[PDB]
Amino acid sequence: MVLESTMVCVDNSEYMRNGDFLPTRLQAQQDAVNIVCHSKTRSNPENNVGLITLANDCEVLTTLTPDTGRILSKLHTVQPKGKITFCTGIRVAHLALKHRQGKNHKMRIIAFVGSPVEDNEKDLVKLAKRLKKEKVNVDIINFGEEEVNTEKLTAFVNTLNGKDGTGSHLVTVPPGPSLADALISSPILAG
Amino acid sequence: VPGFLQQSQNSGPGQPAVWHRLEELYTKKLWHQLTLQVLDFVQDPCFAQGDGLIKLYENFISEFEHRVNPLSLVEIILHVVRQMTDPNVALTFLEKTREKVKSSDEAVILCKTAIGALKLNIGDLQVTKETIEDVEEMLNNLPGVTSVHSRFYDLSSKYYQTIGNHASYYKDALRFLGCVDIKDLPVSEQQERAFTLGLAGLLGEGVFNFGELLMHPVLESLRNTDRQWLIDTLYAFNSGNVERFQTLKTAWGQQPDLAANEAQLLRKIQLLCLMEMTFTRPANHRQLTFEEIAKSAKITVNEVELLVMKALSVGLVKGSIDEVDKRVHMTWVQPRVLDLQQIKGMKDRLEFWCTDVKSMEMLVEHQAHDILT
Amino acid sequence: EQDGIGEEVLKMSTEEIIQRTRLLDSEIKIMKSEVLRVTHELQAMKDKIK
Amino acid sequence: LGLPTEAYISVEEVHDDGTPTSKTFEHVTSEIGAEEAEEVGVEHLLRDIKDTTVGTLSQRITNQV
Amino acid sequence: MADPRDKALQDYRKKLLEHKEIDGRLKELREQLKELTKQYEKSENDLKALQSVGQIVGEVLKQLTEEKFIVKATNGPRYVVGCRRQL
Repeated sequence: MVLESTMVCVDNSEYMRNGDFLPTRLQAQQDAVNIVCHSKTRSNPENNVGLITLANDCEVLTTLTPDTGRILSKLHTVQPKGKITFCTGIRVAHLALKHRQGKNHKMRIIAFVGSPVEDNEKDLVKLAKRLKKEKVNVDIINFGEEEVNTEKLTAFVNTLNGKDGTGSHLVTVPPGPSLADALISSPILAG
Repeated sequence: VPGFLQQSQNSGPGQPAVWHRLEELYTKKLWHQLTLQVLDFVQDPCFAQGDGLIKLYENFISEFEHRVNPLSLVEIILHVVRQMTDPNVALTFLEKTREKVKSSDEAVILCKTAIGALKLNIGDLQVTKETIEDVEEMLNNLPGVTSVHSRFYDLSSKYYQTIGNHASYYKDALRFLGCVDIKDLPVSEQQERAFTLGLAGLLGEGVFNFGELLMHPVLESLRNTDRQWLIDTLYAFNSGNVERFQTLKTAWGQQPDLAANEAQLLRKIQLLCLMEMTFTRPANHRQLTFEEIAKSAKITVNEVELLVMKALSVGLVKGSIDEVDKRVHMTWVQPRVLDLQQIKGMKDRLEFWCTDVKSMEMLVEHQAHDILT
Repeated sequence: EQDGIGEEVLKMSTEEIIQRTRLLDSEIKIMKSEVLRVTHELQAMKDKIK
Repeated sequence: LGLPTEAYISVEEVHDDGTPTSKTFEHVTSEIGAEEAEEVGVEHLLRDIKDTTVGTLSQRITNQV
Repeated sequence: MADPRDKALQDYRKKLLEHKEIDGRLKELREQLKELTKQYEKSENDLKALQSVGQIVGEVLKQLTEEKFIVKATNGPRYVVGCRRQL
């Protein structure tokens, strides 16, 4: 009966046009959305899930709505051909969480990183110190290719919820036929 | 397949540091850093005789590819078939690459340019107008490729070596420079581009010089050093004078493609001094007599009537001709660019325009204040 | 059915697992993408006529 | 001052001839027109000066002022 | 794994029974969508038809001034009206 506004954030960059896995990375990230939208459904039907892209533009394809059938129609045929842009992706997600119909829901943002980020260390810590002053918990999940133990992401998780925050888990999946079992061990219940 | 890359390791400098990188990125099954390394191998300015080895590897790509943007695939295969230098089967191979991807990405519009750009050497009449037309009709609803207009200009440059192509080429020579923003290639090809740009703007039917041309800096910064005449003959044409010495020195200079058009360029400036001499006097006494045209355009009196009917026919002016005083009335309607020196007197006429209207409002507001309400 | 046999005998490594892995693979991805986009349009137009 | 509403249009060209590409929102002229009830309902609202039709030499000079 | 003439001969014949299976009903779905759009177009024409008024049939008797016309209905009284903009 937890009241939150879960904002899922997929990646349709150009680097998703490959399969390091035995299935498709697009099929891997699409089924990742299925197991979290069904997760937030069965826990509390009074929540809402909305998808957002960040490649070359942060086009709001579906508004943050408690329905799921609009999302399932739009999870397909995404056509990944863009360049990944991550620095504006947090600010457009927090701008979506201000335009809500009810200000009694909690704030949770999950994001799907399927491409390497190339950003300044100043630009991540200004967003990190902004969300500290805004009390916003953002989860970061890595897909596909991943540099193990990055400087930028790990310092962003640290500066997000430092000094006994929430526990926004950094999901580091290895390449191989592993499905979202790393995404349903801890983050489906202990986010 | 791992044995194929061990035996094809050689014939590229610093072999193992880039062939161990290629075999590891094959096993990770990614297709972007793998793609940029193959594009790095083609971009390498060497002889590149390994076309027979890469055409099995490009075959090995397309078996289990099904992920890669065919835009980069078409762009990398057109350099390979250009290196193979085989015009018998280049068309049959490229059509096979064109039909094997008909997907929602607009790579076929680059393939149709790749058809013509390999075909425009011999027999350029039967299908070339069709494949020129096919690209521009398929240049709709997406002005964001910027390469399909680039290759459409490159085939138009090969189509410039025809009998009639002088107006649409110069208009496309602008549009290529309109879409491109960077230069990314040395001076030793751009100085030939601004030379034939100066010829296409010169040998034209409905073009005088088309100002906002000499401000465009890629031509004057590269040819101010060298030959110093094509800029100078455009100085005299923008000024509109005859300047019989300077337009003769370009006739001595440029021997081809100018003896057949020297009477035309004398004809083009005599219709061009008119819009200068009606610009010299700012509509004070625009009724100009025959003596001033015969002196400026150095034309005889028996041709000043045929000269101005040609100018009224084109549409550079909409005046009339009186012969009871042998004076030509002029209502100039075809404007152009001017300099900062005409800007100065334009403001002083505007400051006179400002202070006369404001003074008369003060006479009306003072006189009719009691009946204003 | 003669072309289906004759293209498997003359060649062995030219268009066997090469031709059959393009016009079947590029077909089914369009067929997967269009079995649903047409369906999502068809259901929405049942709502509009209702 | 006298400044009405303003409208542009969505056009997509390069820019002019050889200048780099942009948007260049072109201007479309605008006017104001009411409807039959939307114009009669206005006159009932004002009730302060009302500005009668064809003017008796005072409104016409101010229209030139 | 390798290229024989037996496995690759049967490698696609198990697929062509499937690629024509998903393709065959695609023409049925587009035909169903096309007839529904025609039925939708018939519905939207009736929505525009539903916002209609009806007009009084009358005859001009004479012309009074440049904007005054004396007309008369088939049974009703006589009126003094004008024209729209460009008649």
